[PDB]
Amino acid sequence: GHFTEEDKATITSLWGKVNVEDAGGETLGRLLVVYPWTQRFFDSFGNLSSASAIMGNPKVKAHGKKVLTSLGDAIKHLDDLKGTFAQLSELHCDKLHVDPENFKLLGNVLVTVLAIHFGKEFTPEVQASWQKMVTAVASALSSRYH
Amino acid sequence: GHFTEEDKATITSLWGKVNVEDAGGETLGRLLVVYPWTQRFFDSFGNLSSASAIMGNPKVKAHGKKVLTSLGDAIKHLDDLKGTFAQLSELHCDKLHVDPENFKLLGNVLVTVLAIHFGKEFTPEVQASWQKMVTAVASALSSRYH
Amino acid sequence: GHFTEEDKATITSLWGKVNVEDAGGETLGRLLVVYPWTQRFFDSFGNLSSASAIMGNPKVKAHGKKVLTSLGDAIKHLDDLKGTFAQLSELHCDKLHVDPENFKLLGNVLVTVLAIHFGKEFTPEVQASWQKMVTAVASALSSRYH
Amino acid sequence: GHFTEEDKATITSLWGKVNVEDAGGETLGRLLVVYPWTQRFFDSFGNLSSASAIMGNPKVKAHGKKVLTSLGDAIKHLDDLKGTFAQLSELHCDKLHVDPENFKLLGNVLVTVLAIHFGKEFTPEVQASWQKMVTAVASALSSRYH
Ligand code: HEM
Ligand code: HEM
Ligand code: HEM
Ligand code: HEM
Repeated sequence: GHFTEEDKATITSLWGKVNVEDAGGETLGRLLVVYPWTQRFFDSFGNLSSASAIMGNPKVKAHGKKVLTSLGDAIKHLDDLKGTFAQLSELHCDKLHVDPENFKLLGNVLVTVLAIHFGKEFTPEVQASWQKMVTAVASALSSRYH
Repeated sequence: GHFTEEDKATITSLWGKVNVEDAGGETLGRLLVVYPWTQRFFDSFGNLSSASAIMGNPKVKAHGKKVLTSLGDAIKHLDDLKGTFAQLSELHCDKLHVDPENFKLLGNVLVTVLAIHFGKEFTPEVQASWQKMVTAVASALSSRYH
Repeated sequence: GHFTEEDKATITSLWGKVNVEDAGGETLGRLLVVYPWTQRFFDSFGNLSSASAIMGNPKVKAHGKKVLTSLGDAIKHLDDLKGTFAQLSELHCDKLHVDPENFKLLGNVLVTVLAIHFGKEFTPEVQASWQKMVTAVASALSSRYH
Repeated sequence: GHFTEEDKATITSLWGKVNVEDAGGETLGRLLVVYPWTQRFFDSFGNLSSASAIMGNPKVKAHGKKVLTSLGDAIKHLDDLKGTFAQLSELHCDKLHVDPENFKLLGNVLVTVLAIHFGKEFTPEVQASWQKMVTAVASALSSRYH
């Protein structure tokens, strides 16, 4: 994989306008709603029986913040996401046995959330940069399976 | 598959507020930009070597209009997408040999387009209804292969 | 989708020569070995931390037998897999929350198992018929999600 | 990604028993038969209108030999497939616009061909090594898209 300098600039610049305290819960909650089978990885998170329960669940919001904060840190290591995600790959793959295909689904949900928060600013070219970003994150997190 | 009455209400309701003519060109254009290999099916449209050339291209816009018009008409037949798309499944599969994965990618870009236009109105539930929709469209379009 | 008379003849004909009891344990066992994350749905079967422990495990063998038996019975209803698998789609989707991608992975392993057992008899055409079959099984099993 | 030494030994040892002059055409022909839309990338190859035409087509056989000879060379660089496939990624991605998902399908077809040629020798553990191998090859060939 390879990020162009324009990919870097776009990822870094859009991410600087993202409010992680909102986006985190919105992204994980949306994943749990839209692709419900992913809820089986979060039985300890309490009520996930309805969309309103999921989007208002305080554990979902707290954990989505963690997710996006790790992504925010990863954006400072665009040219070595594999090394940067190595310990999270061991966690998700050797420990939790998360299906690699779900890392792609979360990427799709993040892209949706960015489209919602930025509207027209999320141009085709910007979406392409971020589609490359979430695909590279999925590849880096599933590395222990590969 | 099966659409719920709530899925139908959401799909019909949001689609009535879509500008098919612009949304179609935006959806096809984004597909070509975000998943570049799809450009190989549209060599006759012209130079598609950049986002600006793709999004400014009149044939992309005119064809996107056809695509979303057809999708719109399918929304009158949500319990029978397979039958309603039978002729277009023969065209895409037996004559154009479009990879079935590409029907899913176009569906994913439409969902991004709807998220951009509708913003916070595209709640997790609404996205779930549309994810189901674009999944069912891709199944109906690839029926000839299955 | 649609099975051809040649698809039906091939599927029924080869399946009559399958040893469901051994093939089922081999198919489930391989799924668990080749796509390790699937082990998380079968924690109650015991230690699945190696291929030898998985392939020697009596519960894997006994459950694989159920899976292929059910598949075998579905082969009596090739024009109506959705209806024939309705109850198992509710079980897998609404209760067990099995990711839809996993139904496709089990289908891919069954095709490998059939290739191992039948060798040159599993010609490209025969594989095509079975690929269609295991694709249609996965669609019917994930119907509750779509 | 990471190959274990056991993965290396298995990949190298099985590959040494493979007859590329047969396997090459059998693998590409099978891909063209089982996933027919891939035939659109080979219009110059002549008759691909039937399974017998495809499996007997001399261009398909000649090109499948090239494919597996490149893979055979790649097996001598297991720990750097990305660098080893860089020029083929530029060819397949920037030039030919092959869908990354097809590189996974060819991997699935190769695994089928190995299962056919080796039968029981293709144990679950050996399949797992080779599933990792064809997945890493798909990732290395699609690198220019990523
Ligand atoms: C692909 C983007 C993802 C990233 C950046 C990410 C990041 C993280 C991080 C930072 C943690 C916390 C580690 C710690 O605090 O030490 C974590 C925990 C976890 N992740 Fe992810 N994750 C991702 C996707 C997923 C997906 C797709 C799933 C499954 C649906 C998943 C399931 C979990 C689970 C079950 C935990 C542990 C939760 C608990 O504490 O019970 N993650 N993830
Ligand atoms: C939402 C799913 C899609 C729908 C509803 C759709 C619909 C249509 C329609 C109505 C036509 C026009 C046929 C006529 O003019 O008579 C068409 C043509 C075509 N479609 Fe699609 N399509 C879809 C997805 C795709 C995908 C994913 C691809 C490939 C990436 C594709 C490639 C093509 C090509 C190559 C043509 C012929 C264009 C030409 O000749 O200029 N379509 N499609
Ligand atoms: C060829 C597709 C499949 C078929 C025909 C199938 C069939 C079945 C059947 C007949 C049962 C038994 C229900 C009963 O005992 O009443 C079952 C249980 C189950 N299936 Fe599947 N299954 C398939 C794919 C999967 C996949 C892909 C997974 C997850 C990777 C899965 C996970 C499970 C689990 C967790 C159970 C419950 C086992 C327990 O309680 O011990 N199945 N399946
Ligand atoms: C993933 C495993 C693959 C490998 C190892 C591979 C390898 C190669 C190699 C070595 C060449 C010849 C380059 C030369 O001689 O200089 C080539 C050509 C090509 N490949 Fe692949 N390939 C792979 C998959 C694919 C797939 C999935 C497709 C599309 C269905 C594809 C389509 C082609 C085409 C169209 C050509 C040019 C053929 C001609 O000369 O017209 N390849 N590939």
